Amino acid sequence: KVFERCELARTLKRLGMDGYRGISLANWMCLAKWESGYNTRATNYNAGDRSTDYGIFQINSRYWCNDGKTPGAVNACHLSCSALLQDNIADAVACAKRVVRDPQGIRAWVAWRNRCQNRDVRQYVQGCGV
Ligand SMILES: CC(=O)N[C@@H]1[C@@H](O)[C@H](O)[C@@H](CO)O[C@@H]1O
Repeated sequence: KVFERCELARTLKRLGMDGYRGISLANWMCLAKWESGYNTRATNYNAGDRSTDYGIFQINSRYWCNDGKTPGAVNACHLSCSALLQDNIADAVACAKRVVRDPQGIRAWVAWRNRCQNRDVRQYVQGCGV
């Protein structure tokens, strides 16, 4: 599914993402916008290293989920990458929380560094009631 902006903001809030490990909801929204356009079924194959990015946060198979076809990969979220393609984003959120329990935090997604870091991200949650 493709979420509408404020629908996603409230969904993420109910799932406990506002301020998780210090990360504001607006940062999570900025991440989802630029990774996938709020699209839970999005996939991106990385021919360079044979990994694939999955779902609304475009979480990568080399480290975070298992798809069986990524060489020398691990599965730190202990999920099938299929779980990151559901309309219900609970599992994707659990995995995103696992990602940011590691040292880099939200910087684990390079797109966040390029599109959200040191930026005014307040627009992504304006009007959503969060
Ligand atoms: C949290 C996460 O999935 N990070 C991955 C990152 O580790 C990877 O090296 C990069 C390359 O496509 O894609 C994503 O940013």
